Order: sequence, then C-alpha cells, then structure tokens
Amino acid sequence: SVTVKRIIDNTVIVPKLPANEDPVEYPADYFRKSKEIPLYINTTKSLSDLRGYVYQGLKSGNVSIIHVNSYLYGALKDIRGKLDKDWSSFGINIGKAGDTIGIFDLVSLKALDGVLPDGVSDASRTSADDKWLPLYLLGLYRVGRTQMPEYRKKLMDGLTNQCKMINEQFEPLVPEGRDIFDVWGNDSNYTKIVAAVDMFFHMFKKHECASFRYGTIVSRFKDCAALATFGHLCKITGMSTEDVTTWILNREVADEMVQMMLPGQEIDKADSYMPYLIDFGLSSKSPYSSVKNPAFHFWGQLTALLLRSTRARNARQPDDIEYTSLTTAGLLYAYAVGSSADLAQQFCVGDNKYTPDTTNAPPQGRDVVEWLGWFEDQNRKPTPDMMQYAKRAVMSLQGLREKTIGKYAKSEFDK
Amino acid sequence: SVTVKRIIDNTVIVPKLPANEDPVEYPADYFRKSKEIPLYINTTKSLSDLRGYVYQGLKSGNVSIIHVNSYLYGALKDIRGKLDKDWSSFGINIGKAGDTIGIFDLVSLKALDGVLPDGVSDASRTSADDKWLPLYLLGLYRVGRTQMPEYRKKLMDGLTNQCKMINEQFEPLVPEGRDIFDVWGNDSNYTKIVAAVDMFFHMFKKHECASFRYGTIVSRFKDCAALATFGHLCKITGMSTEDVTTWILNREVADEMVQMMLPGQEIDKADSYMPYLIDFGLSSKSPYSSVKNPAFHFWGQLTALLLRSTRARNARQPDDIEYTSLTTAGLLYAYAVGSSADLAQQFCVGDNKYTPTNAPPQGRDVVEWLGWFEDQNRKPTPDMMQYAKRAVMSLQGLREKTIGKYAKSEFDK
Amino acid sequence: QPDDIEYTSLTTAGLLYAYAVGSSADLAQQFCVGDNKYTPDLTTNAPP
Repeated sequence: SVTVKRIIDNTVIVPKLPANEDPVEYPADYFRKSKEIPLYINTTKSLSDLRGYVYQGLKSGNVSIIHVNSYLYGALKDIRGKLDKDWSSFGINIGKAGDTIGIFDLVSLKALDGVLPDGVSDASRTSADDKWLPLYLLGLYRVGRTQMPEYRKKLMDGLTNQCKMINEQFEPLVPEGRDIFDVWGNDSNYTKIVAAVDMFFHMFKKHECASFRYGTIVSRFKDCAALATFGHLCKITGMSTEDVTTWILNREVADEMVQMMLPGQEIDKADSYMPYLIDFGLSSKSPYSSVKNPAFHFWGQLTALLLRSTRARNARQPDDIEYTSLTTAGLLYAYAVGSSADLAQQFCVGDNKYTPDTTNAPPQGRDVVEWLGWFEDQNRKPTPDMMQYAKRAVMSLQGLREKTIGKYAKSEFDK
Repeated sequence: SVTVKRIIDNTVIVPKLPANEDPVEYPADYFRKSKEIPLYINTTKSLSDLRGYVYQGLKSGNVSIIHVNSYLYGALKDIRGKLDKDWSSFGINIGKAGDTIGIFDLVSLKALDGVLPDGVSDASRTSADDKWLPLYLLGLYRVGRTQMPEYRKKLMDGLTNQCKMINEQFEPLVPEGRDIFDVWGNDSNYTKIVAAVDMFFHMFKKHECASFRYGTIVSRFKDCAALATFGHLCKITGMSTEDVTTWILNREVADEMVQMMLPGQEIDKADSYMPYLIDFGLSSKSPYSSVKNPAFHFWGQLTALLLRSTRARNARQPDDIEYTSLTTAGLLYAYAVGSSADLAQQFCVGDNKYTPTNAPPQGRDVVEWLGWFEDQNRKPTPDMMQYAKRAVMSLQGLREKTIGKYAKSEFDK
Repeated sequence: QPDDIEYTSLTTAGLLYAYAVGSSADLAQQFCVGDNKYTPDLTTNAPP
C-alpha cells in the first residue's frame, strides 16, 4: 500500500494529506541546552512598596503582571525549608544533606525598564502580607485557567483560604470570562513562580506557609492528563503499571504510551521538575497531554469508566481518534478486569483456600493474551454479556456532560 | 448509450443538458504564470497616523479597507523570525539558512490614489498598537465569514484575546448580518494579508505575537473542506491515507479524490502556500472544496459519522450527488471499520498473542468486503443497518441539511 | 405536483426507477495496490 493506483484508466494517485507538525518537547531533552530555569523578575525594589502596588492594583482592572511577579519574589523568600534529604534533578543540584534553602534556588534573573505607579501607591498595607496576599495572588492562577460556575466555586473557596488566621474580604470586581487576570497565565515568569512555589511546598509539605499551594497546585502535571489517567487506570484496575501497559491494544495507543514512558524524564521521581515542564517552560508541547495522547486518553478513561471510575465519567472525548477500536479494546479490558474480580483470601488461622482443586466461558484472570485469544475466539466482536456489562456500567449514569467519554459510553452502550 | 432513440416512431433524440463549467484552479499551476504574490498596499504613509484612521474609523460604520490594509502593513513588520531551517515553495525562495525574515517576504507592491481622512484622525492612539489592534483587525476576518450566534460567540472571544497582556474593551456597533466589515473578505489584498500573517506565524509558532493567528487561522485551508475531511476519515478509521483511498467505491468520489490528490501542489507540505491558495488568490475555485468534491465530502463524513465522529454529525449534506450509493458505500466502509476493530497486543513480557459461511470479513480489505458485499446480493445487511441505526439513534440536536440529520433519517426508524 | 397528469403511472414509473437506482447501488473498487475486486466470481425473482 505504499503505492496506490486508480483501476479503470490505471493511473497512479498519491494520497497525501496536510501535514501535522508540533512535535512534543521533553523536560530532560531541554537541560541539554540550559542548566538554569531563568526567572526574570525586574524591580528588585521595595517590597513594602510592591505590596501596595498590588493591593491597590487589584482592587481595580489594572495591576501589572510584572508587579505581582516582583511582589511574590518579595513575599516568598521564606528561605525556610531544611532539606532533610538530598535534592537534585536533571543534573541540577538544589541542595545536599539538610542544606537550608528557599523557594527560589531555581535560578533568578532580572529584566527590563517599564513599571507603573510612582514611589508609593498607598502606605495602607502592613505586613498582613505574605500571610495571604501571595496565596491569593497564586490562587488566581488556578482560577484563571477555568470557565464555568467552577470559576465562582473556585474563587469563592480560593478566597476562604485567605480567611485562614487572616480575616478579610475578597477584592476584584468582574466574575470572569477568562480575561480579568487570566492573562497572568500567559506570563512566562508568573507561571515559573507558581511552578516554583508548588514544587517547593510540594517538597516541604509540612511548612507553615505550605497552605499556599491552594492555587499553585494546578501547576503540577499541568498538561499531563494522559500521564495521570494512566496512573488512574492502574489504580482503578488495581493492576500494575506494567500489566496495565500490556493491555494496550492499538498501535496509536502504544505509540503514545511509548512517547509518554520515554525514560530519563523523572516522571516517577519524588520531587522533580518534570511535573512543571510546562510552567517552568521546560516544554511548550508536553508529551503527557491529553491532546498528544488522544487515543491513550480516551481508552484509559473509557476503560476506567466502565470499571466504575467516578472521574472518567467526565473526561473529554478526544477528537480524530479511532473511536470504534479504542472502545472495543476498552470494553474488553474493562470486561476482563470487571467480570473476573481479584478475590483471594488474605488472612487466616492455619486454614486458607488452596485454589487448584467450560467451552467459550471468558478467561480465568487478566492476561492480555488469554483475553485476546478469547476475543479472537469470539469472531473479534464483543459479546452479549460484555456489552451487557457495558450497558450496566453506563445506564444509571446521569448528569453526563456533552463530549465527555461519559456521555459517549452511555450512548455507545445504554439502549 | 452514446446514441439514444425513441422506440415507437424510431427517431433519434440527443439527451443533452445545461453545461456546468467553472473548472478548479490549482496553486502550482498558477506560479506557472507569476513568481510573486502581489500585495497592493498603497498609503505607505505614517503609521502613528494610520493607527488612528482605523481606531476612529472602526468606532463607526465607516473605515476603509484600504486603510486597515495599510495599517496592518505598518504594525506587522515585526521583521522578527529566524528561519531555523530552509523555506521555499513552488519555486519561490523565502529564506535559507538562519535567514531572518518578516511577515511580508511575500512580495509587496503599492497601488492607487483615493484615501479618506486628512492628516490626523485623532492624536489619541499610542502604540497600544501592534499589541492588539492588528489582532483585533485580523480577528474580524474570522468573524465576517460566519452567520449564527457563533458570530457573537466568535466576536465575544475574538475580543477577550485583545484583553491579553493587553486587556482593552470591545468596539463597533451592530452585531452582524455578514455586512459591517464582512466586506473585508471581498478585499483581494486584505485576504492576502491575513493569509500571510497566518502562514508566517504558522511557521514561527512560538513567536510572541503569534497570538494573532486567532482570526487569521480560518484562512489556512479556506475552501479545502474535502481535503480536510479526507484527513479526518483517515484519522477516524485509524487507517492509512492509501488504504482509506482504496475504500472509495464510486466513480465520482474517486474522480474527486484524483482531482484533490493532484501532485506538485504541496498539499502535504510543511509550511507551504497551498493552504492559502484561496486568500492569496492563487486560485479562485479551490479543488479541495466541499463543493467541487461533493460526493467525496458526503461519503467521507457520513462514513466518519457512522464511525462515531463528533465533527461529521454537523457536516452539510451536499446536493446533486448520488445519495443512495454514497450512503451504501459509506455504510459499508463504516461497517467494515466498525464491526471488525483493530485489536492487537502491543506490549508484553515474552508472552504475546500469536493469532494464527457469510460471516463478515476478517479485516478491512476493500476487496474482501466488496466480495462479501456482492456475496450479499449487493444490498446492506440487517446487522450493518443495525450498526448504522446504533450509530445514529441517540444522536440528538441534529441540524437540518447536515449529513448528521441525513444519517439519522436514513437509519434510525 | 403538476395537475392534469397521469399520477398513477408516473408514480409507478418513478418508484421503479427510484427503486432500481436505490436498492442496487453503484459500488465498485476505484483504487488499489495490484489487488482489486474481479467481480465475475441468484435464481428467482430477486430484483435485477
């Protein structure tokens, strides 16, 4: 099939179609360029000052990102945090035995010239400062990324978090529109700050100010949905990462799995940079994204859904994937895991179930090959019970959002 | 059948019918005339100025396209963009070898005499300039092309994009009517500008100002729907471009596929001119259009739809095509791909699945299926028509005259 | 629906033509790779 030809007149034709570039970009394969995550923050000038440029700047539609940036640098040099262990990543040392370090031993710079208010926007603001203001500011990263009454859900609670040994009201005017400060997202250095705040308090989980991760948290594995629906599939099938992996039954799902699992990227690593590849700008097209792993994302979720997952219910149904092979392979894996439970006596009193005491009855366990065999044995077309299993998984599901694998499954199966 | 005759009186008759010209026009087979994409931009006069002629010109029903044109030229000489690689197309060099180039190394001219306001519309407008105003302007290409509450959807978001790192309110008065600035579309040089802005930022995807593609994007493969529903069919059947191609089962669908796949047109090319054949005026009747590929468009979507496609649901049902052979051939392909999935162990641990009347064929070979179909008295089977009815029942909110609404009516009952 | 025409022979002849064209579609392999459906591999009253 490298070479197609029309039959009646017997002329060639080259079916070609619009290319589709943007390769992925891995964390590691970027520290092969630079060894530092440059955080340009400019006005290393007064903090007492900057604290004001932002309190006032926020109670109105205009506060410069460049200012909030610099404000955060100011509030966040709680050089607190004693590395009880070591800490490196991708070559980058960060601190060895017990070394005392702060949120920014992740390589600071300083940039350009333009900055708004003069000397003092107002003397009002005391150091009811770090206490919350940064929290609140970082928390707007989280709010900015969203779109439905979750925005007001997210703000309204990402605003009872500054009522924590503070007390207060709530600032800035317009609800949302992904517009009011949803631009901070677009700011290379802002993202770098939240990414650092999280990566830091992620490490020093017990810190007093660790409460700050409230908004800074949606940064960890930002754009790594498929990576995370992998881990969820595993957890929801109770199966091991490797055994789940064998259950991948489509070239372009395995292609993506291969792309995700690429080594020396610190995926699995305790406290690595990788989770923040996107916000630290180590990558501008993450290889763990739903969108670069559409087939994997669909399958893994559809499967988990069938296996009673609450999450998957609402996972988006990626477009331009082969739906009618991904679902089949999902159904099967779901069926396998589903029908044939994992029951096994765990405790006893000298007495336990030594277990080694029909035609076409589904396979004993969860071996891919046992099941593939069984399926081929099924003329390669999903069986009545399994399709019933599927219809039992999805009927009774209500409140399904359009274009989710949830709504997909229910339509594919309940009728 | 070249020669028909009536029987009783046995006289001839020549069934003839109204001809139907407008041939297609390919990109390539146009650089066999010219080697330059002439962008007539006139008033190479002040920009600070032009920035005003448009800010004020837009806050009111009258701003000359000729002005916005020239304004864009002014704002868009971010001569930024270092060709990390090479860059040619159709013979046209654009830059080698680290060559540093800007949005207009796509051949500028300059035209006529008439221009509206005098010296200064109003000194008001600072260089809160390129920052957005061009974006906004270009974004109105996108808005102009449309027709339903998508217009207000499209503007209302193609207006929170100038609230970016830039953040400033919305502008002209009347909602739409494909009339207020939906005429910029008709402007040979405007289109050429957006076409260039896209083709450029399409190349320099990471550029700071690449945010501009927001409206400039519906220019890429403008009028190449069939070309793109080809790629979608492929993607949706997981099949290869060539294997999908063999599955074409109608003269006039293959005729169109042949017309589309015509070589030396840079379809498949990385960053080519071809996607903009229409807007660069390299063509005035694109061979990739739904309308010149009606049969192909229908089939490919109907099929995709059957194969669960979300897109196809809403593809228009082209007229004056043979619906009842296109559907049959679509159903079949859909059935093939559908029923017989693509399963195959991908990973393992030394242990893998060595896999070796009238039941449908094992895989997705056209001939295996054609045979099977002929074996079926050439009339789609109960399960396959059930497969179709399962594909389309449960589909709701179908718009009239879409292949969606068609399928559901053809199949759910 | 034009008036003063024979409706019940025009419809019959229409139905038939419709049926012909309809039922028996137009399928035929158009492209390939050296392998195509050579088609010349029913008795009673099955349509033409």
